[PDB]
Amino acid sequence: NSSVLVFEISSKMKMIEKKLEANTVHVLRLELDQSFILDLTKVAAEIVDSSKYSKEDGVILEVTVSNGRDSFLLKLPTVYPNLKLYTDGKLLNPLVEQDFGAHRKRHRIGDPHFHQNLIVTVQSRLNADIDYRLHVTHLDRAQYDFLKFKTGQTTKTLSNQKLTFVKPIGFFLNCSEQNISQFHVTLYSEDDICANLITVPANESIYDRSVISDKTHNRRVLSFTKRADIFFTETEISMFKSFRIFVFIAPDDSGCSTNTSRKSFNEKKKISFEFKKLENQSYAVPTALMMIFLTTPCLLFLPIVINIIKNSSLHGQMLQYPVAIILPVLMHTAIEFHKWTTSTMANRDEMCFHNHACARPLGELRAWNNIITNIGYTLYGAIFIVLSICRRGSHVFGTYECTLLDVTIGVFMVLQSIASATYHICPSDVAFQFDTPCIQVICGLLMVRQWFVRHESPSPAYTNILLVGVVSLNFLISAFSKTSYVRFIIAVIHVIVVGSICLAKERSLGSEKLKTRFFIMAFSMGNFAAIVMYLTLSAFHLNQIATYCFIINCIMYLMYYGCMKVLHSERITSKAKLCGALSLLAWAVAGFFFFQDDTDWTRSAAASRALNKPCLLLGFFGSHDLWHIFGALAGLFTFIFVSFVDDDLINTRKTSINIF
Amino acid sequence: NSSVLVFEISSKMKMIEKKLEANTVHVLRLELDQSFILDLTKVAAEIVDSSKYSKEDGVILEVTVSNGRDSFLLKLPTVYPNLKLYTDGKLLNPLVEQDFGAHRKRHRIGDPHFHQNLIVTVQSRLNADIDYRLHVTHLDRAQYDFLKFKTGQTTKTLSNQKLTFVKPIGFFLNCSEQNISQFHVTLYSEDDICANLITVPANESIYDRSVISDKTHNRRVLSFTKRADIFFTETEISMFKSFRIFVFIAPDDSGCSTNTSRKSFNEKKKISFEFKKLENQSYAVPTALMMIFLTTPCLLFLPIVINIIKNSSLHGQMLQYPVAIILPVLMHTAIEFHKWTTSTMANRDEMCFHNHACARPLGELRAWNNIITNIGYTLYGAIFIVLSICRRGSHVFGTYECTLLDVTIGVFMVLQSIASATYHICPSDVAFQFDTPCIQVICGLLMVRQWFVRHESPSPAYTNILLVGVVSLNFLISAFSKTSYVRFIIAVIHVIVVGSICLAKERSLGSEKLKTRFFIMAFSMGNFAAIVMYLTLSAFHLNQIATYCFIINCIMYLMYYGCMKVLHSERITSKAKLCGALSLLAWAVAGFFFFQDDTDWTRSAAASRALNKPCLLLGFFGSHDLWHIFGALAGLFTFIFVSFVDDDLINTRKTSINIF
RNA sequence: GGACGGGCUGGGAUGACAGAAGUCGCUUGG
RNA sequence: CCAAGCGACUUCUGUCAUCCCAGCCCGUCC
RNA sequence: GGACGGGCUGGGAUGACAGAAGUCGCUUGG
RNA sequence: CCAAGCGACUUCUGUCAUCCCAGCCCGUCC
Ligand SMILES: CCCCCCCC/C=C\CCCCCCCC(=O)O[C@@H](COC(=O)CCCCCCCCCCCCCCC)COP(=O)([O-])OCC[N+](C)(C)C
Ligand SMILES: CCCCCCCC/C=C\CCCCCCCC(=O)O[C@@H](COC(=O)CCCCCCCCCCCCCCC)COP(=O)([O-])OCC[N+](C)(C)C
Ligand SMILES: CC(C)CCC[C@@H](C)[C@H]1CC[C@H]2[C@@H]3CC=C4C[C@@H](O)CC[C@]4(C)[C@H]3CC[C@]12C
Ligand SMILES: CC(C)CCC[C@@H](C)[C@H]1CC[C@H]2[C@@H]3CC=C4C[C@@H](O)CC[C@]4(C)[C@H]3CC[C@]12C
Ligand SMILES: CC(C)CCC[C@@H](C)[C@H]1CC[C@H]2[C@@H]3CC=C4C[C@@H](O)CC[C@]4(C)[C@H]3CC[C@]12C
Ligand SMILES: CC(C)CCC[C@@H](C)[C@H]1CC[C@H]2[C@@H]3CC=C4C[C@@H](O)CC[C@]4(C)[C@H]3CC[C@]12C
Ligand SMILES: CC(C)CCC[C@@H](C)[C@H]1CC[C@H]2[C@@H]3CC=C4C[C@@H](O)CC[C@]4(C)[C@H]3CC[C@]12C
Ligand SMILES: CC(C)CCC[C@@H](C)[C@H]1CC[C@H]2[C@@H]3CC=C4C[C@@H](O)CC[C@]4(C)[C@H]3CC[C@]12C
Ligand SMILES: CC(C)CCC[C@@H](C)[C@H]1CC[C@H]2[C@@H]3CC=C4C[C@@H](O)CC[C@]4(C)[C@H]3CC[C@]12C
Ligand SMILES: CC(C)CCC[C@@H](C)[C@H]1CC[C@H]2[C@@H]3CC=C4C[C@@H](O)CC[C@]4(C)[C@H]3CC[C@]12C
Ligand SMILES: [Zn+2]
Ligand SMILES: [Zn+2]
Repeated sequence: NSSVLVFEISSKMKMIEKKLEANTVHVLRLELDQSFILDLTKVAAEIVDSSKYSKEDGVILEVTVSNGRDSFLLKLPTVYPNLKLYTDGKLLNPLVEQDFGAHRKRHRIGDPHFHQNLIVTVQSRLNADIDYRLHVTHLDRAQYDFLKFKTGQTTKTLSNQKLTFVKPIGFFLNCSEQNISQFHVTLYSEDDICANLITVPANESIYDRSVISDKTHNRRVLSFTKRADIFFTETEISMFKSFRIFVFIAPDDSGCSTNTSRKSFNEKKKISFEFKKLENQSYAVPTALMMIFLTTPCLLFLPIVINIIKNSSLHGQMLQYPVAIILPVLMHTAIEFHKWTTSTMANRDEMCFHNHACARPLGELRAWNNIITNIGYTLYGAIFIVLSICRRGSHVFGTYECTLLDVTIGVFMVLQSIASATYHICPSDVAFQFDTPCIQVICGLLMVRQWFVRHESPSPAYTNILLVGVVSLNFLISAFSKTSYVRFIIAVIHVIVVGSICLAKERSLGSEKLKTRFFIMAFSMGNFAAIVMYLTLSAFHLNQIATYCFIINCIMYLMYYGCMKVLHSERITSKAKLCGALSLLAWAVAGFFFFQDDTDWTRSAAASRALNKPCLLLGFFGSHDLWHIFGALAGLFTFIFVSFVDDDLINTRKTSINIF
Repeated sequence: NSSVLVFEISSKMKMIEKKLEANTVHVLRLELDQSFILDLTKVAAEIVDSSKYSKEDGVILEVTVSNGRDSFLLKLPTVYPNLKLYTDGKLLNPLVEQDFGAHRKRHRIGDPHFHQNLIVTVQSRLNADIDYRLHVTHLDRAQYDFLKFKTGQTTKTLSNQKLTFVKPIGFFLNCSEQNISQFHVTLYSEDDICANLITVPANESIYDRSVISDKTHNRRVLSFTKRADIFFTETEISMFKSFRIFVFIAPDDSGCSTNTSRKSFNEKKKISFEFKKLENQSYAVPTALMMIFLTTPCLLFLPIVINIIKNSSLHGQMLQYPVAIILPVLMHTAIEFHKWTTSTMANRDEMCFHNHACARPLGELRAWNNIITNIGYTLYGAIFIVLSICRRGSHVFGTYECTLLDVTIGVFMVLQSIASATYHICPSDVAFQFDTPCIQVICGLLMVRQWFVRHESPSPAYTNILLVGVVSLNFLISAFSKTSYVRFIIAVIHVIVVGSICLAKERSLGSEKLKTRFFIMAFSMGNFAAIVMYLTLSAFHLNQIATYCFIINCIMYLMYYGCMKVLHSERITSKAKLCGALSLLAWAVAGFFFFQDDTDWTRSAAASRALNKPCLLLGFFGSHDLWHIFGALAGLFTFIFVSFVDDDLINTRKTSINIF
């Protein structure tokens, strides 16, 4: 004997059953003629009677497959964290037309005939006979090499393709040949079977870590169940110019869920594909409409404060103004920008989670709408700062001025715009979320303003303590999000803070029946109702509780201040009533749009990727964009109301001003 | 013909030369008898006359190698960023004794004889004859499987092993068999050829990305030239219990340097190995000696301030004290801890850079000495805070009290301890270094104290502006470190700050000849000398310039204050003179030990790993640990001096106190 | 008579690593 | 017509590890 | 007479994908 | 003695792509 056995297999052979005698090697050869051009070939190996090898450790059977141009290795059994399968298969890069010689037309029978070989080798380390099974199946060039676009055709669609642990799928994309500068791919599935979407440059391998020391990350691995999205940017298309796309089913649903119990590692999944060619877009109409909508609100500032300004030691305040309050947002922005710029193109589709049903790209930014919709905060914060500085300028009549604290509120509105724009570059699970804590700070600052407005000029050191508390609460909620008692910690902290506020009110104002008793009663009832609401509903997500509580407390205290003004035989101007009504309406709308967020970092990446909320307006504005815009509007209206409410006391002597 | 040719090769054959005819496959078989147990086999393939294939793209020759237990693929030519080699080789996992049957003794000739096969397959997609070369070499079980320790033997050493792109090296480590709970490996090389150190669990592969979707990081890839260190912790040894270690030469020195011009991708490198078994250590003697040394300094506080305390609206100050100054350090610490805990064992040896010649481990911490040597800052900051609060307590005689600013100084000493301890968990190239900015803040706060001590009580809003400036400078230096004009930006900012300080002095004190003119002259000369020093020396590293400038300016201003006290016919107590002399000496020693840092993130990872500074004292304290300890001592002495210098004016009326 | 553990003793076939003798191929420049 | 690096086996000394095993003896359970 | 580009026309060998007919192996529970 | 999922080819309709090519003609450079 020779220990090496050579077998000639036909092209019609799809299933091969053979017995590997001890210490023997099987070589199987299939001749590939010209009909195998651009045919994606899959080879799978299975061990017959795997129960006889349960006491054996390591690889029991080795299979090598090669067609001359590409190759791979099959090692059985394959070990995954949950299970061990005695079957596995891989894909082979198809042969091209250049592999069969130069014209292939007019075979006048003159130069030699050239063929290609598919070679399969089977080996084992066991000193015993093993029965194995081989599956040799192909995908033709009608389904592989499917991405060919006609003139005027920018979208192609596939539908309902079976997929299994034994039947992977693959596509070839040639951007240079098809004149594609931007490409987007979407996958749709109605069942919840875990699968993987793989994208690689056409000159790279998905199986071989081609060099010992690579550390290059050009391979995309996106686990998905219902939806997956990949976006090829101009930079990536210029860098690589050609790509291969693969979809593989995962043997176990452990990277996609926690409990589905599918029961048989080989199931079928139906997937529909969407291939679209994109071009650079300047969203002129939606941006112009958004700016127009954000502009006419400011017609309330013009007739009063700007007209007053027209009719009309600083160094000891600049050096003592707290400038360290801007630091956390700036460090977070720097860290996020560094993480974004040092990441590769492939990693940006894996580490970031956008609502791709309402994401409009711009260059490398996946969701330009979620970034540009933050301009209202910047505009209103700049207006607040400039107005407060200009409106400065007396000490006997009227309510105490609040210039520095209004400047702080404007500064934090600008910081909110910056932080929310930074967050939407790449939303992920990080130590500091920083999507809406500046709104909490703004609400607290408004509460502080109305608290101290009738005793003195409010100071921005309350900003220091408030910011420390807000950042600590954000970090604590982020760190305990995976546990089951985070909401109880939130409730305990909430109760402590509310009790401290009520005690401070009781000490500052005194125990009069009408003023402090009803304040404490209403505040405690409202906060207890909120705590009951977010403890036993499961409809309130973790990232919304703090913002909702801060907004509710700010609104309640503002309403209390207005009621106290009315009850003390004072007059609220109809302009202030209009500003308050607009603030209430805007806050209600912003909260309604904020509730539709549905963000949860405790679930799997596939569960996150399965979000399918489409745009609401002009194919550009979603629920989150409207939340940004209406939150900015609500902040503006609240600022105008607090600036304008005490206008009836402008001539009243400071000694005769009621305190509450 | 059959297109498949089977060749029987002998064990003596080390070099095989053959011609691959067009559309033919070569199968080469070598029988492996029992003598091949634990023999590490290397197979390399070379294309003869590679100049004939310069117009061909993709893989020209495919080689598969397998011994039944392990396999790999060779695809030629291999493409690296700088060059294309038409030769490559890989390593094969050796066969074990279980692969040849059960006793192998007393062959009474009664059951079958079992052998193993080494199979090599050669294929090509070209329609032309190719000449190729095969190298089959082995490493015996005397060098592979070298890590076997006798009784009482904790260290083994290898020396001067040749290594090439064609002769990789490898070792097997069995922690369970050898009773190893902690393991450390060091590599020494005298030449600067780039190489790679690979560590993998014994059931994993270094070549195959075993599952489509892995994302597991258990493979260590450390590029090195002169030195490399890997540390196996108890957690890793428990998780995996067996490891394989490999060293490969890189074809191009592009991941190790920028300009060496070696000229021939195949050169030899001499490497010496060091294998040591470690046990958990409690460094009782060095820690006790350090604490004793840090304790007796505090005998200066006892006779005066504590004796005074023994002889002896707050809410309006707690709510206005700037608490946002603690935020940047706390967020940096949280981010670093999250990055540390979510990292795998293998990644911690790649992403972190310690001075391994002076790193003492404790659990998973690689350099426990660099962390525990920060306790002096914590102790002295707590002492400063407690002393300042207790010493409070009148308004007509003496210098204005500075309780809140001393509390701030103590708080920032504690923050410095926290930030420096956090930095030494994993020193890397990040957006915010945060190793010594709190020292800069402390120096600035001392300057502010001595600036405002004779006009009013210093306020901690100067802390806000100072911290914003320090953090901005740190980030700016970090972001422009790779350029060639960062020091010019530093010099421009330095000049601006010095000019602003001089102008503020001129405005505050007035243009008298003796006081302000010489102050401006000396300050400008000193800062210009410093700027000239760090602009044209290259001995001052980027991460030291800001700290050195802040320390120098603080010392200069303190000396100026003392000289002004002496010149104004005042008396400095001998105790204050002793405190000042000790502060100067401690600052000099701390600066001397700080200069020996030699940290530069602009160089390659191998250049960073080639640092070999050993411990100076007790095998535990290096230059950096002494820098920590003496910086804490210098801060303590400076604080005592500023607290005690104006003791001669305790009874002097505040109206008769000179201002300077 | 089973036994592989027992030192010892010597032989054997080697295998691979470090330090020392003359033969190929790939590189350039004049 | 020069000088390198690498590669292979003609063969010299430490070595480090394999097994084929040579014998009697101390030797306990068969 | 070279020419592969030219539609058309029909045949051929198919190959692979989606939707419809009865055959193996692996899973359990009673 | 039950019910699933998968796998293979007996064969039915859209299809999608390959080449073997069948002919004359419009046809320009040989
Ligand atoms: C570790 C984890 C984080 C922990 C913290 C987490 C929360 C961090 C948030 C906030 C922390 C800071 C809040 C204030 C602290 C108490 C101060 C106080 O009551 O006294 C002050 C009152 O001043 C006010 O009460 C002003 C309004 C406060 C707005 C902020 C609270 C928002 C409520 C959010 C709703 C619940 C939060 C949402 C929960 C999901 C001043 O006292 P005084 O005596 O009047 O002044 C003395 C001078 N005088 C007497 C002469 C006038
Ligand atoms: C964007 C990138 C970062 C940019 C910033 C980077 C640096 C950030 C660092 C620092 C920024 C902050 C420094 C102070 C700012 C000027 C204030 C001033 O002069 O006036 C104050 C003086 O008070 C002092 O001068 C106190 C001492 C200052 C200590 C800090 C400087 C350290 C020098 C570091 C050496 C160079 C740094 C190292 C370079 C490698 C007060 O003014 P006044 O008029 O007296 O008060 C009015 C009231 N009165 C008149 C009634 C009394
Ligand atoms: C200042 C107020 C109005 C908000 C700022 C809006 C302006 C400055 C923004 C909004 C939309 C933006 C544009 C959106 C799309 C394009 C097309 C592309 O070439 C990138 C830049 C460019 C040209 C942007 C330039 C800046 C832009 C015009
Ligand atoms: C502020 C109120 C009063 C007016 C509203 C401003 C609107 C109409 C303006 C302001 C800035 C403008 C943008 C400025 C520049 C660009 C880039 C150009 O390539 C396409 C149009 C586009 C994107 C404009 C769209 C319209 C735009 C958003
Ligand atoms: C959140 C902020 C902006 C809203 C402030 C709106 C102000 C103007 C509104 C909200 C609550 C209102 C009060 C609610 C209830 C009553 C009781 C009744 O006797 C009529 C007047 C009075 C006393 C209202 C006066 C106007 C009022 C104070
Ligand atoms: C003054 C604001 C900020 C505080 C209270 C916010 C109010 C307006 C918000 C917060 C909770 C919201 C509700 C939450 C749940 C539901 C059920 C579902 O059909 C969506 C809308 C609806 C009916 C929302 C309507 C608007 C809502 C009541
Ligand atoms: C408070 C002052 C004295 C500084 C604090 C020093 C003390 C608390 C530190 C310094 C050295 C430390 C020890 C160093 C080593 C060991 C051995 C091991 O089992 C881990 C914990 C343990 C036991 C540490 C416990 C804490 C420790 C004793
Ligand atoms: C503070 C001055 C006055 C005294 C110096 C304190 C020294 C001697 C003390 C303080 C805390 C002590 C440590 C406390 C606990 C442990 C853990 C134990 O498993 C080994 C000893 C060790 C590591 C001690 C070493 C000595 C130590 C560092
Ligand atoms: C950095 C801090 C802690 C050091 C302060 C040390 C003090 C005590 C020292 C440092 C510089 C010294 C001065 C340096 C020069 C002179 C000039 C001469 O006429 C003697 C006294 C006098 C005026 C010294 C007095 C003491 C002095 C002020
Ligand atoms: C008062 C302090 C903080 C400011 C000045 C620091 C002094 C003491 C430091 C900073 C620069 C240092 C010098 C820098 C360079 C050299 C050359 C070499 O042989 C090492 C030591 C030596 C000779 C150092 C001695 C100490 C040194 C002069
Ligand atoms: Zn947002
Ligand atoms: Zn340090």
